Amino acid sequence: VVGGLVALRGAHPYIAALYWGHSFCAGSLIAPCWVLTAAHCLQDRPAPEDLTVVLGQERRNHSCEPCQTLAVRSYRLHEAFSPVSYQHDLALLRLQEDADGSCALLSPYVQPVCLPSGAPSETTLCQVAGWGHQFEGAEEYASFLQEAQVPFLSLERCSAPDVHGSSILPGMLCAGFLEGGTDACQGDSGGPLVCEDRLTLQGIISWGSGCGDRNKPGVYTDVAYYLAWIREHTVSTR
Ligand SMILES: *[C@@H]1O[C@H](CO)[C@@H](O[C@@H]2O[C@H](CO)[C@@H](O[C@H]3O[C@H](CO)[C@@H](O)[C@H](O)[C@@H]3O)[C@H](O)[C@H]2NC(C)=O)[C@H](O)[C@H]1NC(C)=O
Repeated sequence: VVGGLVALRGAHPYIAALYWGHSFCAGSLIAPCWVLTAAHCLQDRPAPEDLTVVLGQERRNHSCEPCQTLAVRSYRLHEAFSPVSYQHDLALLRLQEDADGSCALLSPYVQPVCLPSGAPSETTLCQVAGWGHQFEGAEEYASFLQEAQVPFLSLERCSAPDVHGSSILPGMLCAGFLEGGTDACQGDSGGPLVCEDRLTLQGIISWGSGCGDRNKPGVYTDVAYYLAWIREHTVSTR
C-alpha cells in the first residue's frame, strides 16, 4: 500500500494471508470457512493441500499469539477470468475444518466481513489494507500490515480516456485519488476494499498502472457483481 499507515493489531480482522511455495497473496474472510481473493493470485492452480491460510496476522510471515493457521479443502477461480483484460478477477476458497468441526475461531483479531447487497456507495469511508509494496518497484513487500483511506470512483470518471479508458470492464470498480499518492500496490492483491454504512467488502484488490500514479486509481474486483457467482460456488467436499 503506498501512502498508507502501519495498522493496529486487529485493525482488519477479516484479512487473510495466503502462503504456498515461493508465493504469497492476501484475501478476505467472508465467513468462518470462506475466503475471497483474486483469480490472478492462484493462476498457477496450486493443489489445495499446498496452501496455508493464516488469519489474525499482524506481520507478513510472522507467528503471533492470535494467529490462526488453516488448510484449504478446495477452491475455485472464476471460469471466465481473463489474464489479457484482467476481467472476472476473483476466486473462492473453502477452508478445512480442524479435527473438532471448526474453521476460523472468531476472536477480536479474526472476524469475517459481510458481503455487500449492491442496492451503491458513492464517497463513503473506504479502507484498503495489505502487506504489499509501500511504493512502486520497492524491493520487498511490507512487514507490518498497512492501511489507507481511499474513495470510491464513478465508472464515468474512471473510464475517462486519460484515466483508464475502456480497460474498466463490468465486474471492475475504481477507488483512489486522481491526484495519486495513495493506492494499493503489487503484493496487496486478493486483499480487502471495505466500506461502511456496517462493514462490507465492496472490492478485491486486483490491478493497476503503477501504484498511486496521477490519473491511475487502483482497480478492484466489484464484489457485489459476483454475489450470485459466489452463492452458486459454495459446493464442498465433506
Ligand atoms: C510463512 O510462509 C511459509 C511458506 O514459505 C509457510 O510454511 C508452511 O507452514 C506449514 C506449517 O504451519 C506447513 O504445513 C504442514 O507441515 C507438516 C507436514 O509436512 C504438518 O505437521 C502440518 O500440520 C502442516 O500440514 C507447510 O508445509 C508450509 N509450507 C511451505 C511452502 O513450506 C508458513 O506457514 C508461513 N508462516 C506464517 C506464520 O505465515
